[PDB]
Amino acid sequence: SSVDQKAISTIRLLAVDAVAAANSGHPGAPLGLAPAAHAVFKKMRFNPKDTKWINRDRFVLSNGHACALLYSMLVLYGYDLTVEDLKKFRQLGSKTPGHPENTDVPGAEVTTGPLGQGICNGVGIALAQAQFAATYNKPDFPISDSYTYVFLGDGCLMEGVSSEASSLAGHLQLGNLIAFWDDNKISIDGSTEVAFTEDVIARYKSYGWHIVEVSDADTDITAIAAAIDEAKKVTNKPTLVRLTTTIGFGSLAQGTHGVFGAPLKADDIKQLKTKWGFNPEESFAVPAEVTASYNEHVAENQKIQQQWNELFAAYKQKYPELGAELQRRLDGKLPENWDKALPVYTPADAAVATRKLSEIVLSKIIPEVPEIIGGSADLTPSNLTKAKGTVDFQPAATGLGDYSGRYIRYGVREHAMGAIMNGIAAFGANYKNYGGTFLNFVSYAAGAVRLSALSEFPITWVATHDSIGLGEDGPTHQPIETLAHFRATPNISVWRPADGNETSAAYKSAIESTHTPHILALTRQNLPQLEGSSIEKASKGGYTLVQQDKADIIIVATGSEVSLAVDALKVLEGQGIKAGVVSLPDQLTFDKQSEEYKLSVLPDGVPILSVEVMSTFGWSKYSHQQFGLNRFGASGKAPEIFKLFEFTPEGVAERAAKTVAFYKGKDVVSPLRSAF
Amino acid sequence: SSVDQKAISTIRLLAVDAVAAANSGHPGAPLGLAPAAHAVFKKMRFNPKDTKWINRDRFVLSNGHACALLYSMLVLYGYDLTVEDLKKFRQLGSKTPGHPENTDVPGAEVTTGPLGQGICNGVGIALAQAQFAATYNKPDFPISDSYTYVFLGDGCLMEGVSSEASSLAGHLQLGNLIAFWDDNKISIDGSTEVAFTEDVIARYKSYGWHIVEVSDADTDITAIAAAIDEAKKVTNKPTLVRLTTTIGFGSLAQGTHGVFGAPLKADDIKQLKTKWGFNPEESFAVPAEVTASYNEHVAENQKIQQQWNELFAAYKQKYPELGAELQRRLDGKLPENWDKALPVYTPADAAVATRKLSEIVLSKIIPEVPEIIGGSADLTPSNLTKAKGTVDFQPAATGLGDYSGRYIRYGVREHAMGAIMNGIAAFGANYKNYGGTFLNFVSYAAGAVRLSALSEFPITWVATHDSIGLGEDGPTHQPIETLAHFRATPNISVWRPADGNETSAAYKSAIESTHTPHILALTRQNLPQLEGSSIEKASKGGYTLVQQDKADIIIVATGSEVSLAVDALKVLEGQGIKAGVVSLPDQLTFDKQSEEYKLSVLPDGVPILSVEVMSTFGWSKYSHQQFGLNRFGASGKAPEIFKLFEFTPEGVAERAAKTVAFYKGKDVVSPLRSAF
Repeated sequence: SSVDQKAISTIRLLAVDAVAAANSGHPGAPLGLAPAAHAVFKKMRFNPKDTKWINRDRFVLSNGHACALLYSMLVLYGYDLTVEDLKKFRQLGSKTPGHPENTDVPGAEVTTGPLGQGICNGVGIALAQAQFAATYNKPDFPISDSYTYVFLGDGCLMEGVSSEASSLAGHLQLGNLIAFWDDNKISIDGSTEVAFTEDVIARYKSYGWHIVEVSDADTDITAIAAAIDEAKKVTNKPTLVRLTTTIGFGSLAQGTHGVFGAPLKADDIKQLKTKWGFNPEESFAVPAEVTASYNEHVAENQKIQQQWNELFAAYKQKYPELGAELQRRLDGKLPENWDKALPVYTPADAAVATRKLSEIVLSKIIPEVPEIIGGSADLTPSNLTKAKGTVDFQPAATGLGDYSGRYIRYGVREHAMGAIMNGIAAFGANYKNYGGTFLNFVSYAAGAVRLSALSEFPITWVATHDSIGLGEDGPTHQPIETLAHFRATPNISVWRPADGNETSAAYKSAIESTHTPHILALTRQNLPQLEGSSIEKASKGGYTLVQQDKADIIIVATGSEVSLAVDALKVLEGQGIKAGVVSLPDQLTFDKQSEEYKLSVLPDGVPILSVEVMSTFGWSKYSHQQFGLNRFGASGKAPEIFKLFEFTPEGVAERAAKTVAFYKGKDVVSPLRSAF
Repeated sequence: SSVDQKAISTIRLLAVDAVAAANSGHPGAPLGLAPAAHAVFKKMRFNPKDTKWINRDRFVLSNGHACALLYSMLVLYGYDLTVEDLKKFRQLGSKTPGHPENTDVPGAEVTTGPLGQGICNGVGIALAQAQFAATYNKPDFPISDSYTYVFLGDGCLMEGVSSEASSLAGHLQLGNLIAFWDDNKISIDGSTEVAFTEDVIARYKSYGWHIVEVSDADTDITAIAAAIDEAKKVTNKPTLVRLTTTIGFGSLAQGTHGVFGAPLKADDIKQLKTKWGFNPEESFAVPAEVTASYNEHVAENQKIQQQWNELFAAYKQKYPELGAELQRRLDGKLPENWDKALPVYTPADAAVATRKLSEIVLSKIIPEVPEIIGGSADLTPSNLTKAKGTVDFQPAATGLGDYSGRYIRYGVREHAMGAIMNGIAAFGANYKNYGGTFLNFVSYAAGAVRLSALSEFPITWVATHDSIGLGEDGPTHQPIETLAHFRATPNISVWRPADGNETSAAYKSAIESTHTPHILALTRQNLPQLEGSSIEKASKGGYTLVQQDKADIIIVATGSEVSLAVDALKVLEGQGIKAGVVSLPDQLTFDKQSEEYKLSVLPDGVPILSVEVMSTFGWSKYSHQQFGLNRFGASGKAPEIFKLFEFTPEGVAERAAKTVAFYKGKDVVSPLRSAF
């Protein structure tokens, strides 16, 4: 009744006033979605004073431009966000950025705005919840029973990533996912009649979703609440709730593209306030009756969490081992000495492709670290499959797996895999999750990968077939630019291990990570075990593999090119040139080491040549001269392609000799030195 | 009857024998799709001796791994591809690469393999055909009436890019598009029951496609032909033909994932040959009766082209101006002196954002160059809209445009826009087409962008809001890595114009291009017109803006940072430091200039500092020290963000002074010098 209507008006006007203060941002969807936001938050279980309660319901604003709405909800419910923060919407350094960021905004589960991402993140939160519940729940112990609520608009529904994730979520029968479509006939691009005339509901039925339609979502909060109740009864399908709204509801300019993405006029804001019973002379008003009503819901939710804490204590008594495991995960700690399961190799061991070494690592650590789950997309089972002793993550109704399973069959859906991985990480409970594909097609998921970095999520791409070393599939499949792209993105560890020990170091980093996504670039072709490699040294990101105190040159290399550098060293010896070799399996980890450590690897006074069979971009950080591949590849047997491009011991040696000659009579300082 | 069955067996066995010779590749889909390929090619109009006939039907193999099938068709029809080339499938340097490449394979319209791309390319070929026909056809002059036939598999149907393009193609009522789904219950990832249980047909109906189902596509070529006839009657919908096939049909391992992507066993190939009436001891057999039957179809198609040539001659007589325009386009030539329409500016003109300058260029050149069409995705109309005097490309039935229109409303579909642009370019007829979005979300289309480069297509991204200069939308929207990514990709011109004259040079390059895709990185914020800029100098990619014969330092910059460098020069003068300024609007164009020209811009004997407000990757090609932004951005007013990161005249000057001091007493040679 009346306090609910007052709350809705309060939300609407807080959002409009925030946009007005910034003179920037998006008032239309906040106005249109305030009734639904009020109704959904009243059904959600959450604690503003404990944003990490593991059995909270999660909310995701996929239409992230509408974040003045989210911030208004968080303020009204007493999260660590205030009206003073709302006044600083879109202002440098504020807690209310123009699109919501999980690192900066209390109560933002994920970073959204780039369209399509949030709904996929919601799929991942729901996937994680189902896996977590299957792992821990017991009779009389509903440790995990929470829902995932997502708001999304027409823009998200046009982005292909959301189609991928929605097809998969329907297949996975994710009944605790409840998404709400803001059916307002507008996107950033304009009216939907211009480019978006598909039958959305028919499409979602084709994916196996349940549908509820709310024809008057501008006012009918009773029907929105009833739609949630209906969705909760359908336990084997995700639900799409069609919210037919007027964008900018209440504005003089309601129902037009003009209210999508620009501040309202001042006189429009005045008439909004007067017709909803607010003072047109006042901004950022919060009626105390609204606060009281919201506080009551918080207090009830806090009593639910208090009871959950007692359930968890009783669970530890009845299921001591599972309880201790759950506690450890909620504390953010891996199993003690888990890394003793990492395989270790010697130079007497056989050559192995780093793809195969990686799969061996996973097979050893998955049984020991329950919070590891993962999967693959656009990749044959022979290139990655589940660890022996596990099953696929599937609804049991299919007969193909169980929600307790550990390996996700993403289908040919790289981009959704990337965004779903972000949602699994966002769930919490120490999930360390991975996704396998070919390195060249990690690029299909760039939108999500960048968000892994910005969101500080410890996700891992298992990215095989890293180079021309894959051979016959040819230039359509062979990375050139890919490592440069991701190394140039802030906060991405890009491991390119050369051998067995380096591959174990790469996984130690990826699994221990709490704030940095990892990409592991792995080979189709076999590589030798290196003399001088170890987990310890490779864990520094870069290390001296072959030390030469009288070096004429140092060759720095990664991955498959480290063995090439070692072979080139022998050719150079016959030419009277003494070389050292540095292996640089992760540039980010190396960069984070001390200046003195880094200089011990890349000293002053000696020319340094890099060797890596893809783009030379970035390599001047570490080298004076760069031997790389800055053209597309070729379709043939891999050794013949390496020969064609002179990535041979003799070709490296020739360039090393030319490098020595180029610096004769010159003073050479480490590439690590800088003017500023 | 019998020759048709023999042809199908011939196709199947050529494909299997090609895979066998390579001991690599994909026999399953060629076996399953040979009946459909035979039926479709028999309905297609094409000339193996003139692959560029503008009224040919086009074929696209979206499931590009199946290319042994395509190559077999091209060989049998007498394209410039032989059995000897088939024997060299997947061999270094051959005309039969492991995935088809338009640059290397006669009769390959586009480069496919990366899943989802080809169907989107087909949408673009069909879009171009509709626009072309609307522009040129007249009563009794069907200059353009061709169809676009696409084969695609389950993998393509899972990739989100194909959903985007299929939604849009349905909206656009593209009745000359006929796609065929290889419904074989397999993808690269395994059986479709595992991850792909959606109702594909219901989804395609929701997009507005027509459906024809062929339940026995292993044998029923009569029904496949009838499906094509049915599709041609439905002139206002694209058609999806469901081909229910057995992957690997005929193999001992038919209907299993094992035949998807590995060579068959030798004994399996023997039994295939014997049961189809071939000699199991023989490989690469081509029965002369098959050749005769295919030659008859070629001869009929050549008579159709001969009549088309006479129609075109009669068209030139009746419609002299349109006929001459069409001839010019088919000759690959732009209008004479078209570039006189490019806007020119002086330093007395007002400051303008390069986004606005770009839109002004388009508004002036679109009316003068009929082969320019383009559109936008995920971008408000205020940031890009159609040129004044044109209409949107829409089916007239909608009332929202016409097929003669010039501006495509792609919706929020960046990746499909990128792949559709490739298809428009592939159509030919000198189409110079563009697609607008925010630079940060060009990354959503990386799969297609890379293929623009590999395919050598002259497409153009109009990529606004290039940096932290966009301000309040914040780090989710602000590029950091994006230019480095695309500059590191072979064959991409990445223009970052600083002012009006540079923006005109960028368009001169983009429109004149025949083999190189362009990305134009453009500003939200206003920039001054520069003293020293011109179309002539900027057309060199890099040029000396401010020459200083006694320079202590040269500052090289792009885009918004050129004006910053000029302001820093004045600060430095007060510190007793003399600087020159270089503007580097396109690194690729610059790299292609003569060594002497490049050294005149970046000489020996002077320290060089780069300034660009994003990643420093690549910049060591042109500079000794680099001032960039290697962290994510911020949400606030843009000038405050620049100040925060010290991209100010004083901050640049400080780093320039430190650079001068760092090189005191050192011998400095141009960054352009190399040891090899």
